[PDB]
Amino acid sequence: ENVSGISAYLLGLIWGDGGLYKLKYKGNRSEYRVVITQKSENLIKQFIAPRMQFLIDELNVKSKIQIVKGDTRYELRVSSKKLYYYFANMLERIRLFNGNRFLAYLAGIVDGDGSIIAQIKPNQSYKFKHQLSLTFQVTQKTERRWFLDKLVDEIGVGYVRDRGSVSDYILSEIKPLHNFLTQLQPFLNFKQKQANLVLKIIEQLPSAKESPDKFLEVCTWVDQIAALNDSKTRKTTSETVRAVLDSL
DNA sequence: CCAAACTGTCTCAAGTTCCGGCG
DNA sequence: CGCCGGAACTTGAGACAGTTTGG
Ligand SMILES: [Mg+2]
Ligand SMILES: [Mg+2]
Ligand SMILES: [Mg+2]
Repeated sequence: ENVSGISAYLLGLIWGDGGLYKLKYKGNRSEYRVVITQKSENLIKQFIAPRMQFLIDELNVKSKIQIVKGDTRYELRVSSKKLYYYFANMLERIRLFNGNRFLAYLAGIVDGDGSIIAQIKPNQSYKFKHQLSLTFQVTQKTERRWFLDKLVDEIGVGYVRDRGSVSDYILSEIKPLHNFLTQLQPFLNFKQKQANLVLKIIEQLPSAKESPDKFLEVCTWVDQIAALNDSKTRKTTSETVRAVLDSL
């Protein structure tokens, strides 16, 4: 990892779960912030802080990395006019990011506003009564739909769907999905495990369809992905599938 | 019977801005 | 004026479920 990749990734995370703020305070004071918010403090300390510290050192930025606790999430914050303008201008050079720098950038956007999903959908039309569904998605407020459109243009596959105030970029085609995640995975931090579990499920999907036991095993891996995600409204699990197969 | 698209929803985890203090 | 520490304040998310299409 170098500044080229670290900086691209961070910009992605900043855009996704943070922001760049130029503030004006009373008493003729001011502040410039580079921020990344995240519910988990450990995740920030283990993956983000080290990378930001590295970039800060290489850029000779003297400000300190602050980790502030908020009501609903933790916040990694660097109060630096220099770092602020560095990222704000890079914002305009994204369109020129080459292969690997673009992947680091994307990984940043994914660890922030992305979701790597595995689902078991009940459908009586399938032999084992369920469809094994895999999804890569990026959600963005509808005003930034142009961004999702750009993703379709850059990645090459997938599409965009609007659902009110927000929209999503979606990729579910197994082959392209496997290829895309094989490329993005090394750059991910927060969602690297779910990325690799999705890769494993795809590689075992055909075998999963040839036997009830192998199908349940693979459903086990989807349970694991859901556990790694902020799973709150999940209904069909591997055990639900087992009960159906047993009654058959 | 399956891959992939289409359509809808649940419950937050993000994002944004104001305050007093420092050098 | 710009660098700390905090936290109130206001949203964009994530992560599923359910249903239908077309080879
Ligand atoms: Mg976001
Ligand atoms: Mg986000
Ligand atoms: Mg996030």
